[PDB]
Amino acid sequence: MIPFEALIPYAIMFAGFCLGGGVMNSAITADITKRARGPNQEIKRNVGEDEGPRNYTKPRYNTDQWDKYFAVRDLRLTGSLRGQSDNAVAEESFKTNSIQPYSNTRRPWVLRRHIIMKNSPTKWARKYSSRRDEREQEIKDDYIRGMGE
Amino acid sequence: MLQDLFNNYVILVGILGLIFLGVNYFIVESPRMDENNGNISDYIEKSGPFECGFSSFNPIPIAFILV
Amino acid sequence: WWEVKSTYSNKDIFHPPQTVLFGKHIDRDSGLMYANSRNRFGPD
Amino acid sequence: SSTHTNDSLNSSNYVDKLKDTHFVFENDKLPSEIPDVEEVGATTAPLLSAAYFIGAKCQDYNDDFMLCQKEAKGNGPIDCLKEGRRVTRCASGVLKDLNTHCSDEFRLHWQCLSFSNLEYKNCRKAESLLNKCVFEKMNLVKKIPGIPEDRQIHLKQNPVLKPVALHQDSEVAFKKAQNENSI
Amino acid sequence: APLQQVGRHGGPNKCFGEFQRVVECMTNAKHDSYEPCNNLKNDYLECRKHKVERYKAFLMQKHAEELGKDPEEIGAPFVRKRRFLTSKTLGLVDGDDYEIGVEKI
Amino acid sequence: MDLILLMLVAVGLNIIDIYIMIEILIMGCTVNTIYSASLDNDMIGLIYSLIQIIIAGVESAIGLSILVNYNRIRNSEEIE
Amino acid sequence: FWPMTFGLACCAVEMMHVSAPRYDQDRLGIIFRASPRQSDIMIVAGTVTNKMAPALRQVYDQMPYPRW
Amino acid sequence: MNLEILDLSILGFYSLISSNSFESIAILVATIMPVITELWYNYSQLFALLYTLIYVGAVVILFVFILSVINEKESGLFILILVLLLDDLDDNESNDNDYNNVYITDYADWFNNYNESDLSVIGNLLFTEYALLLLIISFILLMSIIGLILIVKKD
Amino acid sequence: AIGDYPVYYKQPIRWLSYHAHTRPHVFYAIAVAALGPVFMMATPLRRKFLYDDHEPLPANGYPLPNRSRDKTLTGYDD
Amino acid sequence: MLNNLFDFIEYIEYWLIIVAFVASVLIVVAYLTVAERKTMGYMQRRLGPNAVGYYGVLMAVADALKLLSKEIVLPHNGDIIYVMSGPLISLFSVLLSWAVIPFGPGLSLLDSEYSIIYLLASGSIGVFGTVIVGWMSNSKYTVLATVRTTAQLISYELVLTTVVFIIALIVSSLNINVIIESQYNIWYIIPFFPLCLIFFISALAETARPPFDNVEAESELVSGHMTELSASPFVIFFLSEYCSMVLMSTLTAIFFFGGYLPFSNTIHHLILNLFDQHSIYYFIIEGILLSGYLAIKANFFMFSFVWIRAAAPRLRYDLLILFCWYVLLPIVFAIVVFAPGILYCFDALPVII
Ligand SMILES: CCCCCCCCCCCCCCCCCC(=O)OC[C@H](COP(=O)(O)OCCN)OC(=O)CCCCCCCCCCCCCCCCC
Repeated sequence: MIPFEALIPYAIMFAGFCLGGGVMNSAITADITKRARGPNQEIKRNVGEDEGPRNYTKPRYNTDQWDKYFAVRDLRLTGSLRGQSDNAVAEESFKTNSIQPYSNTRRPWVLRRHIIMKNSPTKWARKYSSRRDEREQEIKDDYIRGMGE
Repeated sequence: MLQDLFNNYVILVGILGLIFLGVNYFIVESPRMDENNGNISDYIEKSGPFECGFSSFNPIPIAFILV
Repeated sequence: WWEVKSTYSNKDIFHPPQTVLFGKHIDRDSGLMYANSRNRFGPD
Repeated sequence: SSTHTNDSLNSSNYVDKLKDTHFVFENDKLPSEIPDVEEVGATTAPLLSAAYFIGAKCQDYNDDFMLCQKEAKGNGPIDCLKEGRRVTRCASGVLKDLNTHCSDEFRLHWQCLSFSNLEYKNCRKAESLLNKCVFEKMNLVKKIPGIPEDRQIHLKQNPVLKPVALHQDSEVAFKKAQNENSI
Repeated sequence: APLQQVGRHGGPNKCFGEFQRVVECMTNAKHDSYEPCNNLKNDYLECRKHKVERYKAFLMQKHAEELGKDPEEIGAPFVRKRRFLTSKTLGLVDGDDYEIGVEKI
Repeated sequence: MDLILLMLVAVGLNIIDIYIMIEILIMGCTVNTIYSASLDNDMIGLIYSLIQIIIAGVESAIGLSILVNYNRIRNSEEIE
Repeated sequence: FWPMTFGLACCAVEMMHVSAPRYDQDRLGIIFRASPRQSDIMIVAGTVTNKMAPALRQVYDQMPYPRW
Repeated sequence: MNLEILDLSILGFYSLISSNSFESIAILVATIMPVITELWYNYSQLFALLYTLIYVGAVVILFVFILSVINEKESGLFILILVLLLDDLDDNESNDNDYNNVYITDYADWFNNYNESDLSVIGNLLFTEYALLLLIISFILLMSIIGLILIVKKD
Repeated sequence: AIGDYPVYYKQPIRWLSYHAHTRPHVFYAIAVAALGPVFMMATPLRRKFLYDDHEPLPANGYPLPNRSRDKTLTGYDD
Repeated sequence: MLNNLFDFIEYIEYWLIIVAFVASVLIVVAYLTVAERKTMGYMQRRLGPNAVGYYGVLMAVADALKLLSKEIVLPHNGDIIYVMSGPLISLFSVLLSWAVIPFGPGLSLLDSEYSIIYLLASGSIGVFGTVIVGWMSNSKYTVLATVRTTAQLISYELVLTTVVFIIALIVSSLNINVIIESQYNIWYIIPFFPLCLIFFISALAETARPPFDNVEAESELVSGHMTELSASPFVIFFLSEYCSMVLMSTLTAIFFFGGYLPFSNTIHHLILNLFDQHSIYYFIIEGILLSGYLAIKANFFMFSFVWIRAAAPRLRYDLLILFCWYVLLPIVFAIVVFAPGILYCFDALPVII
C-alpha cells in the first residue's frame, strides 16, 4: 500500500533539483552560443535567413593552462572567449591586438598591515634599515654609469 | 577558468546573511503590541538561562583531551 | 650618451623586456553594459 | 590547472583588482625587415580537430622548427623567425585544404568538439568519418606514435569510456555513411 | 644536484636557465677565481626581480616628466576592466563596443 | 611605528594569548614564502610553505598539551 | 503550534496520547518542545503543588512572546 | 577601493582592546580569514584551501576546545585611534621604490603540453626529490603522538 | 588450555584465532592493509602471464628527433 | 523599447541563474523538513503534517514564518552579536559548499581542480560555527554541548576526510566533475561499498543526526545548543542542519552512485532523441534529466537520513568517540594502503584525462 501523500514532498524535492539544473543547462548554453555568433550585438541577437541550423556550445569544464591561452587567442579572433572560427588565415587585426597583462608584485596587504604579522627581525630591516637598499642601489646606479664605456 | 559567476554567488550569500537577521527585526510585532511588559533587556526573567525551572549557579576527562 | 640595451650583462641569450610605460586608459570613460572605448590607434 | 599567473587572463576580476592588472596593447607591427606571414585564424576546436593532420603534413617543418629552438641556445625567438613561418604557412595549408575538400566532414567534427567539452573520446563517430574522408582526398592519416597499429585508441571498436549524450548530427551522418559507403 | 626553480608544470621555469649557467661557471674546473661568473650572478637576480629594468622604467617616466612628453602618446594603450576588451578595441572589422562575456567559459 | 614595539600592546594577558601570537607570527613567514614562490613560478618554495604549515601545526599541539597539563596540575586535589 | 512539555501528572498521559498514531497532533503542525525558547504554548497538564508553583512561574516568564 | 585594508583596521582595533580569551581566539580567526581570502585571489588558490583545511579545520577548533577547559573568569578612545592612525601612516614593507611602483609581466609559452596542477608537481618532488623531508615529517608527527600522551596522560 | 591467551612463538595459529575472535577491529584492519603490499609483490607475476606494462606517456615536452637539422628543407618560403 | 531592454537582461542574466540556483537548493531544504516528518510519520503509522497547505505542502512556510516572527531573546538588548554569529557561520559555510556541486557536466558555479579540498575546507568552517554557539553562553545545558560537540565533529572529520581522499586517489583528481565522469563504466558503490557505509556513518555524525545525536539530545541535553536559541537564530541554525543533510546526501550520490549519470544509457538516449539539438528545448530536457538522476539518487539518501532515525536508538557518546578511532580509522587507513596496491599491480594508476 504505497502512500502517495508521503511521497508528495519528494516529488517537490525532485522538482527542486530539476528547476536548478534545467535553468543552468539551458541558460549557460544559450549565452555561450549567442556570444559565439559574431563580434557585435546586431549579429548576436538576430538570426540570418541564409544561416543554417544553430549549433549550441556546451559549457566547458576541467580546463588547464592551455585553455587560458586558447581562450584569449579565441578572443582576439572573434570577440568571444569561446568563439568559433576555422578560417585558414586570420584577420589583419590579429597581429596588433595581443593582450599582455601587467600587474604589480607587492606583498599581500596582511603581510604589511597586520598589527602582529608585520613584526619580525628581518621585516624591520627591510622597512627601517637602509643597509640592504643602499647596496642594491649601487647596481642600479652602475647600469647608467656603464653606458659610456 | 573563469570565476566571476562564483564571485556573484558569494556576494549574494553575504547579502542573504543581512536579510535573515533583519527580517526578524522588521516583522515581529512591537513589544507594546503584544503585552508591553518590557523589552528583552529589562525583562530579565525572559532573558536568562533555561534550567528546567529551578534556578542554580569544566574538569573534563583526560581521555577527551587526548582525543 | 644614453644607450638602448637590455639590462642583462650576457648578450647571446634573448631576454625580452617585461616592463612598459602605460599610456592611454582606453576604458576610462566607460559606463555599464557599454564601454565608451577611446581610439586606440592615435588620438580621438 | 587554474593557477594565477602574470602572463594571461586570470580567474576573476577580483584577481585583477588586487594585482592592479593593466591589459596593455602594442600597436606597432613587425618591421619590414622580417617578411610577413599570414597567421592561422582557426579557433580552439578546429585546431584540435585537425591537429593530427597538421602533424602528418607538417612533421618535417615542426621538427625542424623545434630543432632550431634546441640549437639556438636561448636565442630561440630571434634566430628561428624564418623557420617559424614555414610552420605557420604549412598549418594554414592544411586548414585551407579541409575547407576546400572536407568542409562538412570537418565542420561536423569540430562542432562535436565544441559540443562535448573538446574531448576526443566523445566524438568518435564524427571523427571516424572525417579520417576516412581525409585519407581518400589528401592521403593524410592519423597515427599516435609509440604504440602498435592494432592498439590505437581512436580505432577501438568498443571503448570503455563513451559519451553520455549523443551528437544528433554525428549519429545522423554516421548511419548515412552506413548506406552510402558500407555497400 | 638538487633541483631548484621548478615550474608549476614540473619543468624548468623562467629563471632556471640563468641559475644553471651560474652553476656551470662556479663548478667549472678551468676557472682560477669566481670573477668570470660575476655577470651571470647578476642575470639570475635580474631575471627574478627585474630591479635594474624597473629602474630603467623609472628614468623614462621621470625624463618624460621633465620634457613635458604626454604620457598617453608615449605610453601604450591599456584597458583596466576585462569586460571592456571589446571587439572595437581588439580591432575586429564589425565589432561593437558592447562588453564581452567573462562570466563562465 | 612598530619600532616602539607596538605589538606588545596587541598581545593579551593570558598564556593562551601568547600561543596565538606565535601562530600569527609564523603565519607571516608562510605567507611571505607563498608570495615569493608564486611570483618566481617555483614549486620548491611551495614545498617549503607546505612544510611550514605542517610544522607549525605540530608546534601548536605540543604547546597546548603542556598548557593543558599545566592547568590540571593546580586542580589536582581530587580527594572527593 | 509548538507547545511546551509541561506534563505533571495523569493529565500528561492523555497529552502523550494526542501525539499517538490515532490522533497524531503532528499532522496538524503540533510539535512538543522541551524548552521555553522554542515553545509558545504552555500546557499545564497535572496538579500544581505549592513546591512546584515558583518553578511554574519561572518557566512561564522565560517564554518569548506571543505566548498562550 | 582595496577593502582588504578596512578588514585589518577593524582587526587591528580589536587586538588592542581584547580582554578575555574569547576575543583572543577571535583575533586568530579574524586573521586567517584575510590571509585565506587574500591568497584565494592574487597569489595561490591551492594554499588558501590548504590553510582552511589545516589551520581552521584542525588547529583553530583545538584552541576553543581547550579554552572551555582552561577557565573563563574575571583604555581610552583617544590613544587607540591615535595609535591606529600612527600605525596606519607608514605601510610600505619594502623601500625599493621602483620595485613597488613599476609593473611587470611574464610571457606564456606552449612548450608545456603536459599541464597539471601545482599539487601535482609538489607531490612529484616531495615523494621523489625530497623524500627525506617527507619521511622526517612523519617522524616529527610520530614523536608528537608519543609526546602528547606522556605530557597529559595521568597514570 | 581451554581459554588461555596463546603465546605467539609457541602457538602461532591459535594466537591469530584469539585475535580474530576478541579483536575483529584489529585483526581484519591488519588483514586488509597487508593485502595491498602483498598485491604489489605479485606484480612481476602479472607481467609474465597477463600483459606487459603500457608504454610510458610522452610527458617530457615536444619529442625532439635525435639528429641534425635538415639541410634540404624547402617550401613555404617568403 | 526592445533593444535597450534585451541588453538589460544580458547584463542581469547571470544573476537570475544564481537566484534560480539558490531557490533550487532552498526548495529542497524547505521540503526536506516536511519529507522527514511525512516519512517518519508513515513508518510510525502516523500521518505527519498534512494540514498546513493542501496535504501539508506549506509546512516549512509556517514553521519558518512562525519563528521569524518570534521575540528574539538576547541576554541584553544589544547582544545580537552573540546569538546570530554562531548560526551565521554555519549557514554561510554550507551555502558556500554548494558552489562546487555540478547539476550536469560543467554546471557548477565554481569549477577548479581543487573542488574536493574546497568542499572539505568549507565544511570545517561550519564545524567552527557550531561549537561557537554554546561557547558564548552561560546556560549549563548549552555550554555542556561544546566539549562533547567539539570532539564528535573533530573525530569523525578524519574519517570523512580520508574517505573523500580515497575516491580522489582512485581518479587522481580533486575535481568534483572529474570524479563523476570517472564512474561511467562502474559506480564506486560496487568496488568501495565499505567506504559508502563509512561515508554515510561519518556523514550522520558531522550533521549531528541520530543515532549520533548526543549533541542536541532532548532526553539528555534538551535542545543542546538550541535550548538558548529562539526566533531567527533558531531557524538559521536549523536551516544549516538541513542544508548539510541535503548536501551530504548529494555527496554520497556523487562519490558512490555516479552523480548525474543516468541509471540507463539507453533510456537516456531514447528520451533525448525526441528533441532537436538545434533548439533550446533539448537542453532544458537534458538538464531536467541530468538533475533528475542526481535528485533520485540524492533523494534515496535524504530518505535514509530519516529512515535510520526511525530505526536506530541513539548511540552513547563515550562509545561514539571510540568507534571512529578504534574501528573506522584503522579500516580507512587499511584501504588507503590497499587501493594503490591493487591499482599498481595491474598497471592501472589513474591519470586525469
Ligand atoms: C558572518 C559574520 C560573523 C562574525 C559576526 C560577528 C561580527 C562582530 C565583529 C567581530 C568580528 C570582527 C573581527 C575581529 C574580532 C573582534 C572580536 C571581539 O573583539 O569581540 C567582538 C564580540 C563583541 O564584543 P565587543 O563589544 O565588540 O568587544 C568588547 C566585548 N567585551 O565579542 C564576542 O566574542 C561575541 C561573539 C562574537 C564571535 C565572533 C567569532 C570571531 C569572528 C569569527 C567570524 C568572522 C571571521 C572574521 C571575518 C572578519 C575579519 C575582519
